[PDB]
Amino acid sequence: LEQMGIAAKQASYKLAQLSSREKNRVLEKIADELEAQSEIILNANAQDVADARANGLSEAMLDRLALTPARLKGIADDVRQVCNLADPVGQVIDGGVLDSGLRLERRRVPLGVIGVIYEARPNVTVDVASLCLKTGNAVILRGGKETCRTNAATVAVIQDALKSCGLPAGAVQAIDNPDRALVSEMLRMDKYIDMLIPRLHKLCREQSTIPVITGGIGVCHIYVDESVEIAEALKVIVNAKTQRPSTCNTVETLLVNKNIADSFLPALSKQMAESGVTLHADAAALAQLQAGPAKVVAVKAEEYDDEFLSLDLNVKIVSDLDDAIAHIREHGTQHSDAILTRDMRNAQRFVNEVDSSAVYVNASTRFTDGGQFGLGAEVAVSTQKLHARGPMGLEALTTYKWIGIGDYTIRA
Amino acid sequence: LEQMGIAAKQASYKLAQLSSREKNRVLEKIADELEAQSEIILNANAQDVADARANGLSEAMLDRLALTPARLKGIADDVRQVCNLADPVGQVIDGGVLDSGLRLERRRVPLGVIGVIYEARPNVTVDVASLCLKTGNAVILRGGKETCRTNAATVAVIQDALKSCGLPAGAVQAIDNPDRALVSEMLRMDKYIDMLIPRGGAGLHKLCREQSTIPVITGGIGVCHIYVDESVEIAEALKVIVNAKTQRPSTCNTVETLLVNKNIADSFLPALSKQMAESGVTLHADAAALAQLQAGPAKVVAVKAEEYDDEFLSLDLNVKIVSDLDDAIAHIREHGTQHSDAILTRDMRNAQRFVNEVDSSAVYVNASTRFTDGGQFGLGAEVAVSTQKLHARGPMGLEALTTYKWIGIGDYTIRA
Ligand SMILES: NC(=O)c1ccc[n+]([C@@H]2O[C@H](COP(=O)([O-])OP(=O)(O)OC[C@H]3O[C@@H](n4cnc5c(N)ncnc54)[C@H](OP(=O)(O)O)[C@@H]3O)[C@@H](O)[C@H]2O)c1
Repeated sequence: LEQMGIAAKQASYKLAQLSSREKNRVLEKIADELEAQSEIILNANAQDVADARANGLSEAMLDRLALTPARLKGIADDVRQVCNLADPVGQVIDGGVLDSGLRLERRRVPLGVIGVIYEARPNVTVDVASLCLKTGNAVILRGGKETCRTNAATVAVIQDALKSCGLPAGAVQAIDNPDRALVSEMLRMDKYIDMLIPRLHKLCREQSTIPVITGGIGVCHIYVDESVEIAEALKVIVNAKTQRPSTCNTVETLLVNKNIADSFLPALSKQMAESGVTLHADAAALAQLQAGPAKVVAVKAEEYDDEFLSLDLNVKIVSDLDDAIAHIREHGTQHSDAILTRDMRNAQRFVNEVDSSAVYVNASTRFTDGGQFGLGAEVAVSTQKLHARGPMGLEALTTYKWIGIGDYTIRA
Repeated sequence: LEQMGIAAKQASYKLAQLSSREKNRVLEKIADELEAQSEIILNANAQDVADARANGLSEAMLDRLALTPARLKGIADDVRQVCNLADPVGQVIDGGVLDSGLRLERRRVPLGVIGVIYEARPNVTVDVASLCLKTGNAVILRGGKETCRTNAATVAVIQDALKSCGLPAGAVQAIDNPDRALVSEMLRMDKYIDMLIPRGGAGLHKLCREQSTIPVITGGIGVCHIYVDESVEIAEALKVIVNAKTQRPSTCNTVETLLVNKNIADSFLPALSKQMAESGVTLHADAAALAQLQAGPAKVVAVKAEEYDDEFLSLDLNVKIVSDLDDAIAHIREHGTQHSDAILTRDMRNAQRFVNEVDSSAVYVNASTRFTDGGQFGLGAEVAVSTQKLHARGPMGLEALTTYKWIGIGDYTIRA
């Protein structure tokens, strides 16, 4: 795989000097060619879907790994959308004249070669390819074993487009082979790859030597204060849970203040049965919600630290804001945390004392997305504290360097 | 070390919840105490320098270890200047209003617990402690073998100041034992320290990166190349080179390879040989420049292959003749450590191309490579020079020790 890495390095060197207009024309060209050769992609997708169905995968997984012609049309659409974004490469961050007559400035530059790992997601292939092409970063894709044929066809089409536009063919590469030893090798190219996006986390945590920007699992907690409007809080909770539960930013643990719980829990159950989410409630929550129409069961200790990714929820009663903060600190994964309240001091304390990647006040937790934050598109959501945090846009894939201009200046 | 880490975390929470006035008070008291207790620090440093010289320490190494009253006043002034800096905690990076009506913004926050493993140097401890206190982080320091008594005195003074100010005693901690097993255990303890800063040579960096479970901002070694173009002033280039090399050769931002164009090599090489002979710099010249530098007064010797990829840390320089700007760029890319690179030229196009095509942490045009320092770059003080690409790069100031957090405010806003 050394040859592939050296090809990616050369491609990054060539791409770092490109112009914004050339990148936009390239993006439009690849979108056009993807639209043109839709039938070839669809045939491979149908074959892969038939193979997966023969393997016994569920209907939901089969739909997820499938691709309709409408889906590829949408892929062309968001590629064209990223074509219209603002290029952050070369932009000046800050600068000034020093005391010794030296003019300093900081300039944004491409991060180099980016290796991303995913599984059973066909659209993310084209999405990450376009996003790295816009920034001028050579990308190495880890296509899933399930959809190897579709990913191979897509990367072949993109490479054909790049050759048509004259760009080096090594800008975008993919490893179709599903061998785990190759995965370890990719996890152990420090000198070549400069940054890794794992979209599984434990494996790279143990083995990786390249700096890793993790995505991580997300258990988002919502705290309900004693003074709040019942109907609006219920609507916010329903939007946070009912709409697309499979997303990693959905709420999982709901914290209800002790004082308001007596009134909140009955209406919560009344709306909850209509929404139809199972309530893994605590002991006191069980006692209060037993009369409720919504189905409710006891909660186990390990359920608080794991995301259901389904129509399930956890109900816990806390004494006050300090108890909720302690619980969030102990069990939270630092992904998203929101508070519904009508007190200014409580909101200020919650904002100051919580160290999540995104804190909301009287808002849903479903806004932790690249599109909602106005970043155009995102590659992943980072829960670490280094480099980018939260949704990662274009500027998250660029580093900076210092440039100093003088006239034979010497330090004194 | 588990109790050390838990104390660090407990102190870090309160430090992140503190205000700017208290941190400024702590820093001012630290500076005043350091000025008051100069005699003990000076005596300890003198004893340590004498002991190290008794073990045949290098002159540059001794100079790095040596601390004068002027240097103590300088570190006190640096502490005060850091105290005068604006607090980067709570500052807003950007914000706006979304379509859905969600007022969004980004705010700076402390990183948490910071571990640092530095070389044998007395001032780096004070600067690291001051920066971590100003930023609201808790710091665990592991010093070198030589700086034992000076580091003990400095950490005692800092802890006394923290106790006097009423801040939690776990904010700043240091490990006295020079055993490397403790270093390995610090490396393996992840859930407690949030970021590790190693300062040293290749061996330490390799050791941590082999057994690291924490994010690491490598200090890295410095091989700084200076490229001389065809059209350039000989005297000014010689002065810049002399300033880059002669002044403090023990640093990590000192030029180690001199790239000379063929066209200018006819005239630049002789005069250079005269200049370095004044400074006693030994010239490790390539085969092409060996004939030209043979008649020069300065001592000249052939250069081995591995010399291009290692730091001399002495009064030595590598002289190589390159064909053009592209050859120099290729050589810098192949053998450079991405620390600092400078070009001396009188052509605009060459300077622009060199700035564009060189992906180093610092690029200079008609300037020395000795400017790659936290103080010179306008920052109050530096914790380390980062040669990596993730998070901070180049000198690391106050903003390099902070992360950010998104905050959104709305009136029960719902995503559609
Ligand atoms: N990048 C920067 O910002 C920066 C700044 C200053 C200096 N430097 C670099 O500093 C280097 C010279 O430093 P130095 O003279 O102190 O020598 P060094 O060998 O680079 O120092 C290594 C440091 O780590 C410790 N160490 C060494 N081997 C270790 C091991 N196997 N496991 C754990 N710890 C280990 C050393 O103390 P023990 O030997 O007692 O373990 C010392 O504190 C230069 O190459 C220069 O580039 C870089």
